[PDB]
Amino acid sequence: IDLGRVIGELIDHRKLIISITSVFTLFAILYALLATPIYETDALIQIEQSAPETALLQSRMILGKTIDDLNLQIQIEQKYFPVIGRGLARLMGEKPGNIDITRLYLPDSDDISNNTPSIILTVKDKENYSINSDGIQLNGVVGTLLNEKGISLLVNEIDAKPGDQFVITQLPRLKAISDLLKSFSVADLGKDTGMLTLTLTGDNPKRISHILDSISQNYLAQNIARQAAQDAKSLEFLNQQLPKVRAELDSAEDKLNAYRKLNMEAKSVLDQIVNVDNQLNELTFREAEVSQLYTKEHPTYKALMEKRQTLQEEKSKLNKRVSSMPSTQQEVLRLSRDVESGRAVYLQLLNRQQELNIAKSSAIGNVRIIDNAVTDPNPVRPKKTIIIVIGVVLGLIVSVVLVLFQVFLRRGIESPEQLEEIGINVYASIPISEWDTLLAVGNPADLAVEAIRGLRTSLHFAMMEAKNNVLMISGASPSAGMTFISSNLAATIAITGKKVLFIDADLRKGYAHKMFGHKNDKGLSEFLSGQAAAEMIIDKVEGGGFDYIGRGQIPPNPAELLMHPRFEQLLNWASQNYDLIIIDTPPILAVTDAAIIGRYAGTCLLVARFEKNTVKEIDVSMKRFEQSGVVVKGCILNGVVKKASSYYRYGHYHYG
Amino acid sequence: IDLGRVIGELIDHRKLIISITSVFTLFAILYALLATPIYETDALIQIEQSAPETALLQSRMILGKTIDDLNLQIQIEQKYFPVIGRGLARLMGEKPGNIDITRLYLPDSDDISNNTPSIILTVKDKENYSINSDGIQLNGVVGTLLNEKGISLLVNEIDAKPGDQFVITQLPRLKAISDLLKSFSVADLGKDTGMLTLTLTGDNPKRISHILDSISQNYLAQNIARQAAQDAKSLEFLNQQLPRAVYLQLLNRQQELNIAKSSAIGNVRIIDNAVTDPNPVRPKKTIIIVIGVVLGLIVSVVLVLFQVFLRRGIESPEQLEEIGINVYASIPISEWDTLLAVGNPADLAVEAIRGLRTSLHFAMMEAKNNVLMISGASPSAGMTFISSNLAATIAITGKKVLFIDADLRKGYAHKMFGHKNDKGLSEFLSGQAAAEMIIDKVEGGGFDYIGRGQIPPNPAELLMHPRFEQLLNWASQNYDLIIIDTPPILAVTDAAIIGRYAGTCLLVARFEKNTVKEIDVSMKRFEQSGVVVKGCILNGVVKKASSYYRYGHYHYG
Ligand SMILES: Nc1ncnc2c1ncn2[C@@H]1O[C@H](COP(=O)(O)OP(=O)(O)O)[C@@H](O)[C@H]1O
Ligand SMILES: Nc1ncnc2c1ncn2[C@@H]1O[C@H](COP(=O)(O)OP(=O)(O)O)[C@@H](O)[C@H]1O
Ligand SMILES: [Mg+2]
Ligand SMILES: [Mg+2]
Repeated sequence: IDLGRVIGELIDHRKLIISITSVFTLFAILYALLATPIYETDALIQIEQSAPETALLQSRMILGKTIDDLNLQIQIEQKYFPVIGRGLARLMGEKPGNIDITRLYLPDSDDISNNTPSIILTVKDKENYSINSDGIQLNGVVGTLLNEKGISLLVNEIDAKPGDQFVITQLPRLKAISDLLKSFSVADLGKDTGMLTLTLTGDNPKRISHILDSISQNYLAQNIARQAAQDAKSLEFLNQQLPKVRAELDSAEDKLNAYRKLNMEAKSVLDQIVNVDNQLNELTFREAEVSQLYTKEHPTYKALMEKRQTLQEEKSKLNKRVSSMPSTQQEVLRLSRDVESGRAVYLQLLNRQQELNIAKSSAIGNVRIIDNAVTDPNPVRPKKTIIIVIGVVLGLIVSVVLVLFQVFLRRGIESPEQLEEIGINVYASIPISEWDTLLAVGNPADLAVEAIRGLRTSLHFAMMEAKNNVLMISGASPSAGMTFISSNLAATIAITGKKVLFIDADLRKGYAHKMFGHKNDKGLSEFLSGQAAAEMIIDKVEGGGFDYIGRGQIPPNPAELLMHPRFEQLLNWASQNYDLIIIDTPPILAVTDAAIIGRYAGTCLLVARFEKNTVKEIDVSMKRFEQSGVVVKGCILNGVVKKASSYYRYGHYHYG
Repeated sequence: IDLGRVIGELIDHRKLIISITSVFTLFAILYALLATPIYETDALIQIEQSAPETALLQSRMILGKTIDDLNLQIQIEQKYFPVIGRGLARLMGEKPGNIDITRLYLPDSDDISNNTPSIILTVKDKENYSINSDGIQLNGVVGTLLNEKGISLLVNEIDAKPGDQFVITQLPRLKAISDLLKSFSVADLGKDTGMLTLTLTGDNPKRISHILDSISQNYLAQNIARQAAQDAKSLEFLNQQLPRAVYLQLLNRQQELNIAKSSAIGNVRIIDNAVTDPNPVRPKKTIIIVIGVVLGLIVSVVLVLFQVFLRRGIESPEQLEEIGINVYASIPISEWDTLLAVGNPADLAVEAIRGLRTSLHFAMMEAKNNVLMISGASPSAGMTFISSNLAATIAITGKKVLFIDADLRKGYAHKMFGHKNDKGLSEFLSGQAAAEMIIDKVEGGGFDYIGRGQIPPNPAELLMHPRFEQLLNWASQNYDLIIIDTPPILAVTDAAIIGRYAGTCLLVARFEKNTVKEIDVSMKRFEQSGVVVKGCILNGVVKKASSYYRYGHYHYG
């Protein structure tokens, strides 16, 4: 191949190329403009090693401590119904809403799969709101806590417009730890120094900085505990307190065994209290530790008793509910409470004993925060430019390969050279006429009619020394242009003052009578079957100037009629009253009518359609005519259009 | 391919090559002369390690301290409307202005995007100025501080000419830290030495040196505070432990801790305070210009090679003669509504046409009659030009010539000869005229002609009338030569109808427009209609250095 071919093919398929590339680039643009941006924050820590510190920072202990501090197990998502509502809302300048939640406890359905309970909160105003878990509508108010139907909720400072909806999920603690750990990274950045670089990525530019600050504070507090833990009495306090609790736990277990040897509400309110007790105990430890390493007027410490206030209020409401259930199940719950309270505290103290050991045996005495966490205002993802470039390049690659397949899979004719290589004379090339009437009469100045005049002058020289004045037009496949060519050629030969007869011998799908204006009675069939004479079948074209014979009524045995000798009698009679006779026939590959007629025709031409037919089809038609004893003079290419890749140039342009 | 061909192609396209390369080089010059210069300053620090000190130097605490000290959060820009105003103003040697601002507070609009409040200050004199936020015009004066509409401002020492405008931005502290960081670099250069090279690049040759000095001072004063502290912690502990030999022992230890606190010089030492290299490091003008010139050359050469491989027109008669087509002449462009063979009888094109005339005088013997038909493949190839001038030159030799304009669709011969447009060829063929009212005399010629007449609606069908052959037979007895001009053969079929009665037929191929394919198709289409084409005439030739086919198209006399 050569570059001229490929350039021509590209120019010809430019519309497809442009469409595909535009679609791919549009998809890339929309993706890069709708993807939620991802911000990144960092901090710098000074270590007085650093590999065990790297391992310890990403441990479940410290991250879990941070989550318990910041209530990261409460997931809040602004609701947009489509997969693109969020992006457009950001683009429209709409301010994303947020709600501050300080207490959430769902009834914890805890089925086989959905371990994460979730509810939907709809904003009604700046004060009240609606809540639905499974369609059950409840109304709540900012400020006052809600304790209904095994659902505990505390909403503060709703910042949104009315009508907004938010999904509230209570995801499990380990899930929150895993989510935090996925997006959190630690590095040394020097491979030897006491410098640690902490990095965190997330979609909220403020939340991630707060989280990273909390992580740094927790780690520093853990190491600063080391220096003060050796002389601390908490070690001896825990060493003595733990055996006492275990006996209480064991005694609680033993009592529970004696009473044993399932009310839904009673079980739920039991879970209500146990959750409250857990938060109260851990907060009590947290308040102690914060009071030691921080001050009371610190906002963190101010947060502590406020949450402690809420927990006591929730417990008070729970006990009032417990006061309302019958004592029969109350005894079971009180036994159930103590066992779980014992287990929870025993678990809590075991960590406390473990954590206190963690402080003491720490080789790195001094840990310093050089740079507190800040967030880079430029999002790190998505990287818009690379996405757009990849989209454009992908569009170009797929367009080019698609064009190469379409080029390599075409087999139709493209230029008369393909036919002339085989040894077939092409007598004309007719272009597509963009214009049920004769073209050679409606628009005599059309390009196609000019090409047909060229064909007329070719024939006037070819059809000399022919055995008679009968010309047959046929073709390989239907809808190639046989009737079009034949009728228009008849018109153009008629306008020069010669008597022309057009015979529509397509006894299967002929419609020439429609295109000429007709008296459909007494066509060719009626003559061939013997029930008409030769004079009632000939009609005059109105806008033409030549006579015609229509097919007539469709017979059931077309090919058998054409073999009757009356057909040759008709041709011999007509050949003395007309200067030219043009016969239209069905395709030769489909049926055999053309080969029957061709015995009586002095000249025979095939019509090959430009892009549809193949060289093989035309060769096969040539040979099939040969076998039946019909000599084909040549071919006529029809329906040509301008192709830049052709590099073969017709005169199909207006001159006048 | 060979070297001669490519050299010729470059010689021929030299105009395009020079134009493209010069444009690229001009843009390179403009960029290298208008880009804002960037200066670079450096300093050298000695470390008494060196891996964590790099990270501590680029920390937000030290850079933030520097920014707070030198107020890097007040950004001042001289205003030039275009992306080239600053560069041009520098080129005329105009001194940029500067303003000292020591206190600034904007209302902090802080919308979703524009977190950076800004104002525009227009200097009116050495003392007063106008301030606009969003059209809110205020007047301020150097010295007195301003607090109006939630804007606090203090300007000192305006150094500019009146009428200048300055954009004043109060960017957030973190943005200033990031901006400082991106232009600040630290390297070790020894991988073990206590040597650190600090580098800072910026547009102001003095401001960057001040900033780097401030950074070094902050880092150094921070470092000694670390060593002094651990001594100070030890000194504080000993003082707090004071309750007589032990009493003197602690006092002596206290003095040792006092002297160790004051003798601060420690791990960090400033070898070289920052200085600025006066030659800007960017833009690197020479490499920019070299890249521009090379890019121009490469794109020009690729464009020329592209055009060469996509060229398809005829270039020399050898291309036609390979196929087996006799080329009887080659006519060049005549750079000179009149017959060329009369206006400028000594033109080069008329010389080539005389060569064609002598070729014909030998080709047209043994022709069945004395009729010559000139046709072509595509329109505006030169058929009318060639036919008319050939008639003129053959007429000046004393032979009777008849010129027929059988282009019944767009023939304009009557215009070019001076006309009585009535009774053309159409009127004769349709039967509404006789053979004698149609023949007209050319004034500056010497031959008769027949114009087309009125454009008919059925040109090709008229030409089939036997009256046309009657006219030719009659005229062939009263003239020595008959020339017939015809429409192209690819467009319409008129030429192939006419060619039945012509003894000789020639094609005209236009030099670069037509290709060999059209000429071959035209020959074959003439053959199918029973018309034998004698040969071809190449028209419109111009000099190509790449040709290596070389004509007699030069003056001799
Ligand atoms: N060059 C052409 N320009 C415009 N229409 C054409 C051309 N060739 C064929 N056609 C139209 O396409 C249709 C199929 O051609 P037709 O000859 O009637 O069928 P068939 O070849 O099977 O006998 C017809 O409507 C015809 O008018
Ligand atoms: N070698 C030439 N030098 C100068 N002008 C030419 C030359 N060949 C053709 N032309 C001019 O360019 C125009 C196109 O030629 P023309 O013969 O009129 O078209 P056509 O061949 O279709 O009849 C004409 O105006 C002609 O005078
Ligand atoms: Mg048909
Ligand atoms: Mg002309």
